[PDB]
Amino acid sequence: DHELREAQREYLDFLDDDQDQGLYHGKVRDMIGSNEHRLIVNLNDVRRKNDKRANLMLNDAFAETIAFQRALKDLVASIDATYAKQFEEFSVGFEGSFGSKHVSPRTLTASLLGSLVCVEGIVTKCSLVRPKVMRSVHYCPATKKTLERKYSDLTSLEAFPSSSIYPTKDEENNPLETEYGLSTYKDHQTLSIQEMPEKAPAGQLPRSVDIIADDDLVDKCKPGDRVQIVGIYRCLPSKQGGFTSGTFRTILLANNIKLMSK
Amino acid sequence: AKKSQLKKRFREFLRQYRIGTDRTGFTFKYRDELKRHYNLGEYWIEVEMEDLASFDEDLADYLYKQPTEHLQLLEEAAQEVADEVTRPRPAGEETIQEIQVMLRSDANPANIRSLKSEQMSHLVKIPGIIIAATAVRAKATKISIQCRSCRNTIGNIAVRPGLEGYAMPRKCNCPLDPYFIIPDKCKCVDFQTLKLQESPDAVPHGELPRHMQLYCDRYLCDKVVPGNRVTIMGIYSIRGVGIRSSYIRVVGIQVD
Amino acid sequence: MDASEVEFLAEKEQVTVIPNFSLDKVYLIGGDLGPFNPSLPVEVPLWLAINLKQRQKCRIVPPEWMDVEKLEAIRDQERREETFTPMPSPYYMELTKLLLNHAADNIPKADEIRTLVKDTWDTRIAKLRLSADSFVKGQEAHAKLDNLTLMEINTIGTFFTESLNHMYKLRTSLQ
Amino acid sequence: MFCEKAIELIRELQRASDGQLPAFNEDGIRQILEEMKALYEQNQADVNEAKTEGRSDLIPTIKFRHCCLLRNRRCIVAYLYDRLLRIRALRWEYGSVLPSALRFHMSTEEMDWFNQYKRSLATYMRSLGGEEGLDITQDMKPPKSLYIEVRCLRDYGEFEIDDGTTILLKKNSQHFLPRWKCEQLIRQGVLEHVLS
Amino acid sequence: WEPYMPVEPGLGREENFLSLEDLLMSQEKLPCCIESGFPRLGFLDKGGDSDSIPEGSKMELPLWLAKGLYDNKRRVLSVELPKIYREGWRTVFSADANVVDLHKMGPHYYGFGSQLLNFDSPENPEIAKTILQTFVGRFRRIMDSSQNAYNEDTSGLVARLDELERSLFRAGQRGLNAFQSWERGKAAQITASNLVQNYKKR
Ligand SMILES: [Zn+2]
Repeated sequence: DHELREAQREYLDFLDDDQDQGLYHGKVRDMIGSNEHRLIVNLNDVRRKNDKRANLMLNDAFAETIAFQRALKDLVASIDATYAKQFEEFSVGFEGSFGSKHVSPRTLTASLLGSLVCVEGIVTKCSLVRPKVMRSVHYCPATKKTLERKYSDLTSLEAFPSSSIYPTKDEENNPLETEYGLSTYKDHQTLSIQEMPEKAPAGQLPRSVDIIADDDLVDKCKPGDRVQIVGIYRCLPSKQGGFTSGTFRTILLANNIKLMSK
Repeated sequence: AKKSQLKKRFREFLRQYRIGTDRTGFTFKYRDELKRHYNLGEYWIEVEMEDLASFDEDLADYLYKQPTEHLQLLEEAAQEVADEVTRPRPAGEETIQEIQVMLRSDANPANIRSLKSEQMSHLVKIPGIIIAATAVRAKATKISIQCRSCRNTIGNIAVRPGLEGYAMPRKCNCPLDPYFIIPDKCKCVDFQTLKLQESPDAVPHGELPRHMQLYCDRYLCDKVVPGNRVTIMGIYSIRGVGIRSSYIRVVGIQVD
Repeated sequence: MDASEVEFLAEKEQVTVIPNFSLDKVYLIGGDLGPFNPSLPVEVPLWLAINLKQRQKCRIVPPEWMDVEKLEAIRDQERREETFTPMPSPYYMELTKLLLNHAADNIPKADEIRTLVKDTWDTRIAKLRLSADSFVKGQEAHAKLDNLTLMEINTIGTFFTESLNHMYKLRTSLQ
Repeated sequence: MFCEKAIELIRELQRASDGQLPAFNEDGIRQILEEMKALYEQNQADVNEAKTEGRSDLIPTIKFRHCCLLRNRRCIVAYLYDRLLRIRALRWEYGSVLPSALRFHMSTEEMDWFNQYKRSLATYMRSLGGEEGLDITQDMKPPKSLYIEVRCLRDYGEFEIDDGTTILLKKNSQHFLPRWKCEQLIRQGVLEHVLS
Repeated sequence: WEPYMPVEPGLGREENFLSLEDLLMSQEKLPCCIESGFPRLGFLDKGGDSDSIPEGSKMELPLWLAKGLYDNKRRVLSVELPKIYREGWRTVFSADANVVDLHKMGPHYYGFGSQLLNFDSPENPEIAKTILQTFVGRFRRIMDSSQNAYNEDTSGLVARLDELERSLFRAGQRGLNAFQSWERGKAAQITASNLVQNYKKR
């Protein structure tokens, strides 16, 4: 896509802050040295250097996030090829001032879907950290061939329902064996945020929003904490048999979890 | 078709209704209100029912008995009129937003215990007191589907308003039922459900009050909290053997 | 400048009336009033026509531009050009309001005339709002408002000028 | 610190934005004057001490007290001018003769200023054109008709016209008088314009 | 024809001597440091026991006093910017200007911000730019709110506007009501002024 290419070029130019004050060039080096794969990008700097990208990211988070991640991957590959080879895809987290996107679970309406928001509340429940499958590497003893496959689901960006998980037969029905040590797995956790009890109107029950954490964002907060989650807001379509009720639930993907009280 | 004629008649009603006498002056009431609301950012209008009857009695009579299609046509006419009144919009706002029409009338209110089964799919006006409410969930209006195998896309599918779904296609046009809803390509609106209780005086002796489920959408959400006396105008509709649950699609609220 | 004063400037246009009384020439300070012969046209200023019609002594003849076809053509032209367009009269709104409110039994098809004038007015007002927004956004210092009538200026005046004054004061302060 | 009374006096005026000339505040002005006099005496004493005995450290205190005195003068000047502005409109609204209610809230000097303003205005009116001049106060709206229907709102005795005949102004009575004779009465609040 | 015409406030770096609003804006306090001590003025500081204010103390003097005692030599007084005008709040304002509450931030935001330019500082070119961009960004919503609001309680729309924007709102509302009253044929009545009716209420 031409628009995606332009966004990638502009983001790669923004990240390579070398001949300017070396802020985000130093940050990438620090991330590589500390063996991480997520960079916290303050969007005040993006707004100061390129306002159009800042506004477009605040209003269309999906494509801009993808472009920013690919630009970060290219910059890391430029800095050190082996480190870029270790990790399939890098992640980007945001912070700063968002403007009208500073919402609460009560003022998070359905017109903000697909927009990068920053929700304030208090945690109420957290689930257990179970793994999830991303890539599985199979092997055929008969033909001495190593097969590979990629998976995806509806609770991730670039969502796609993928089936035929863990194949067991080749094209000619040859037996296939799964090598667990060569596959790639990632964590998964689900939380819930509630509007602050002091700022809730009397009589009415407080509101809530369900968020999804993954990879290094798991086990970052416990129930009873004042947090500030930042991420994209999206709907989860629900299909029952051959029918769809039309009343989809809403989820909030997360890319930066910050405590407040600390 | 007759749908186009009805839409044109609704547009003429919106563009040509005037109030006042020649001794003082005339002011168009709904065109000015549409312009003002659209410029303010509120995309709704409150159309009375005696005005529509005075302009065209047949049009009012087709709204008291077949509210669904006629209300949809009225909303489309309101959208077109609002688009033509503010035609040179500032840069970035070229696309025209959808307008929601709310109804109001001065008729004598009915009772919850007087709702027969003959008055199904008819506009009704029932008072009561709100005793419950739910969280504001999301309801889809435009959806796009995609095949799992051949990734064919069928976009801009419309979903009927109210508690009514959309039966997904079976043939791919690729096994049976290969279509899934694309998450990001969906337009959603607000959505809430209430519970209306019969008034404390209309309840007969030695009997507990009855209830009725309500449905609220878009700008009607978060308007009534539990414990308020309201007068509801809505469409009686359905959501044992052959038994179907019945709710009320609310199209107007007058908090007392 | 209130709307009453803008009307006061629109009550001096020329319209044709057909009197029923008889009167000789009147020498007014602003001109000579034609001989008043019953069942004979005589052009008079709009204020005199309004007074005579209110006193049941004349019969107002509609102006030439007050026709359905001409007004439809004007409305279609206005909704086509980006900038403003010339109008059949510099006081079309005041003339339409006064004539259609004080003498409607003489003018035929008054309702469609009033419906078309309103559409043209709405389009011109929207264009004016766009002009004001673009002026403030771009921090300009001059704008060419051609073919714009006095009432449409009065609609937004005393708000545009004061906003521009404050913006100019905030725009050159370090200098 | 200082200037508190002056700022309170200014706030009192600012509260009543829509004209409505309030009662004159004399005690506040007296206290401000006393504070100014005390500041001036202390400042002069400090100036002499720094002049003869060589105390260069007292200059900032002198600057401080001078600034306080300037602020105190500014507040009083603004307070007087705003009351003058409010008083002026009474000449253009309540005819020429001021009602006793408004006069009771006016100071003597303000009353003298009002009388002098009225005399100057009358002289300017007469200076315009020949014979009696053109009264600028009247004709404050575009004219539309010669005779207007009016209705009384209170008893005002009898109102006389140039013909030598008075009209008994009783509440809830209507007369079809010419416009140029009733505009001042309408603006004062004694009549109400009745439209068809 | 407005009968009472008070002196308008002067926007920019210059005030009006007879303006009441400018006489209240300068009353607002501003952080200051006493570079050279004020002898015999220690009675101003209630906590301080000495009769003379010591050198190096910090006080929140009013704007008029700071303007009067200021000198480019900076030997009698130094001025520190309020919190609202430093970089931290300037970036927030640059984010989005329609979400802030310029009635609680300061009743006179533009005027006080312009008056801050009298005191020399290396950040004036940024303060002026921030003020100008805030006005430019908040103009459109003020215009739309003022023009398109007929017969409706406006207390909810003017609760987050400072005094200059409130005056602009009043101008827009009086420019709309005049046209609406003209179209309805109520502009042909000779009516008493508001001042006369208010006096009659008393
Ligand atoms: Zn297919």
